[PDB]
Amino acid sequence: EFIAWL
Amino acid sequence: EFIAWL
Repeated sequence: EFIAWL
Repeated sequence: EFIAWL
């Protein structure tokens, strides 16, 4: 599982 | 920035 937030 | 890898 990958999560990115900017 | 936030990143998660599980």
